[PDB]
Amino acid sequence: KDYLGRDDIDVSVYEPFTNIFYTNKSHLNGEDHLMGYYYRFAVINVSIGDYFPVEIIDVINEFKPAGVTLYVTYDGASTIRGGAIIKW
Amino acid sequence: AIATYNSHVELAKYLVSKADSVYLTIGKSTPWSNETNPPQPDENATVLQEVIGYKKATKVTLVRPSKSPEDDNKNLISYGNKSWVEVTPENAKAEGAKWVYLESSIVGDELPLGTYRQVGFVMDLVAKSGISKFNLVPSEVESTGTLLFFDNKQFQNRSEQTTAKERFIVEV
Amino acid sequence: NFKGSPYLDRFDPSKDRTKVLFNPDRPLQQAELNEMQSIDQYYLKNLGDAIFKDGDKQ
Amino acid sequence: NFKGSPYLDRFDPSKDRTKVLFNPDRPLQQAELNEMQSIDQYYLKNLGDAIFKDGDKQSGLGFTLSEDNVLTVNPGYVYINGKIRYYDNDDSVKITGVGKETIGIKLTERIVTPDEDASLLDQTSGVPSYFSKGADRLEEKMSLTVNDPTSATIYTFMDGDLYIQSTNAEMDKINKVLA
Amino acid sequence: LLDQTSGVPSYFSKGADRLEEKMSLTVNDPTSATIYTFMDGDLYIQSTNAEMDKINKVLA
Amino acid sequence: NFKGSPYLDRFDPSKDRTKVLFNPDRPLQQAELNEMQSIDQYYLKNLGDAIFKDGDKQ
Amino acid sequence: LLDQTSGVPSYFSKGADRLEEKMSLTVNDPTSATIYTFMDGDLYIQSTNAEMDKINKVLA
Repeated sequence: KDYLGRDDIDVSVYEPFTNIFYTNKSHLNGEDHLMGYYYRFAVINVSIGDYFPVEIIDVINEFKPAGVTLYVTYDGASTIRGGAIIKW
Repeated sequence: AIATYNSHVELAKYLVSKADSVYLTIGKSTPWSNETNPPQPDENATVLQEVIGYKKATKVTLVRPSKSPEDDNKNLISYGNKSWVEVTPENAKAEGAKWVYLESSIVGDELPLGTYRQVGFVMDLVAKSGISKFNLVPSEVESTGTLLFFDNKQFQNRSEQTTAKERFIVEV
Repeated sequence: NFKGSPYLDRFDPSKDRTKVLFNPDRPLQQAELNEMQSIDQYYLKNLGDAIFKDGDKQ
Repeated sequence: NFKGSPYLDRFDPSKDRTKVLFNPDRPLQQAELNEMQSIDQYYLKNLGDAIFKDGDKQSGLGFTLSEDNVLTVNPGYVYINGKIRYYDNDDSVKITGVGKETIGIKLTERIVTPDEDASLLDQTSGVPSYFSKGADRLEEKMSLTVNDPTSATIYTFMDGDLYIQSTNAEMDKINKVLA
Repeated sequence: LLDQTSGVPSYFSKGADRLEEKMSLTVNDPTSATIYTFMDGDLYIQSTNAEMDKINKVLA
Repeated sequence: NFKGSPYLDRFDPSKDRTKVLFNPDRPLQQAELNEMQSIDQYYLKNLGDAIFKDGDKQ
Repeated sequence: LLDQTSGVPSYFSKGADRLEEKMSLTVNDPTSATIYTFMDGDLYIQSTNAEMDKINKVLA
């Protein structure tokens, strides 16, 4: 938010290890996935609701903790001009 | 004669039935004449300018705006600064869910890396024989299909670190 | 019949599919589990039928 | 080979391990599921082998030979590679009609994925995992081969003449004791 | 059938059903697997040891 | 003793239960997986006992 | 038996256990499955090919 211009943009961090499929608690056809490479600890996926330079990844490299793999997701919906619902 | 609510639901379900052929696509890798203010789209266009590649649609489903309490403890979508709840095709009519939700994600360099300024959701797409993979480049495509809903943007940029998630909601 | 909605058992002998190979980073389907035991039970039935007959006292 | 990266099947006969004992509140491993089915199939193959031989016909499989030495085999049961499989392929392989000639069945392993076959996608209505990709399938189809030593012989021909008959089901180990 | 593992989130939660296949006796039912045959109350055929139809064909 | 606390396998031959029918959106009990393989192994044992005796060399 | 994807020890590395069944050889244990019998260090009965108790019972 301090490398992009403003505060009102949607930005969150996703932690996929919270959706690891455990035998008991996880629902069988639920939101959880089988543990592997992506669904793994020391992994994070950052959603950003606006245009950004690629150099922002280097900024996250300055901030994130050492030993964590980084992914970035670009949410096109948030950038859409005006109301994003299309009419027929 | 007039168009009925159930006729719009029938059109939504028709779009559901066509969901298998739906493919995300992007293009316009070169600059606009006005990069700081992209131009308005042309409805008569037949294909995006300077196509980069095609990607199969991850998700097509019917939805409606959510309302408490009957939607509080159920799966939900955020879009357009508003909350949305999924509804199945066979329960749309009783729910009155004549909204359709489209989504697809371009993960990494599965398509050629570069800038892009146009996005669209084609259907009736057909690749060449033996090309089963979801991600496609224009040379591999056999039938490009129809240029259903598309829009312009300011230029983005991509890399192996980046995922470009594109989605729409449409009133039908 | 377990092919219906509440179970969706996707076994079929005409397909000649003999193993459900799970992959990582995927969701787990109940239909795959049902098919997993269905294959083994069907081949056990085939083995028994090649030898015994229904109603054969042991 | 299912010991590789995409599947990581940890089954091995020499370890004498015959049961996967799951535990509660643990992350489930796809390798354990693969091994779980592998063990049962391996012991079923063992039990099959103790009785049958790869070229043993159980029923059906009546062959038809045209005047142009084109051979076609009718459907039927057969023991090939640890399982009794129902042959139902319409092959049309021909023989040279001279010298010793053997008809055999070859089993080919192939991988079927959701990408090739869309029916494998999850179709549980109204869940989060709807239309999500999942486990693959191992498809094992049978086709006729002529003078192939790798394939399991079912018939043998000498100058386009049937060499040996077998009216009823073949059981090699039982036949040895009976002989 | 409810989960009875102490101290788990899924305690007492519903789960997989079971397929119960209960064998019952019948008389002159064609669908059933015959085990005996009688004529005027008198046993028709005996078998002292295990029956094996396919093996019996080869042996015959 | 697979009925014990760690596993809680519910298999018992008297019950005459031959299949575990999983359902969507429910907990996958480990006991169900254990029973899933136990049933198959029990019936394979029955099939092997109908032909062979313990210590039969092959 | 730890998670092969991660390949290191960790909180998520442990999972299912394994039932190992190692065979051993005995002398006069009645509970073990007899394979051979000897009388004064001499072999008692032979069997040139596969042994099948139920089959042999039918054949006898």
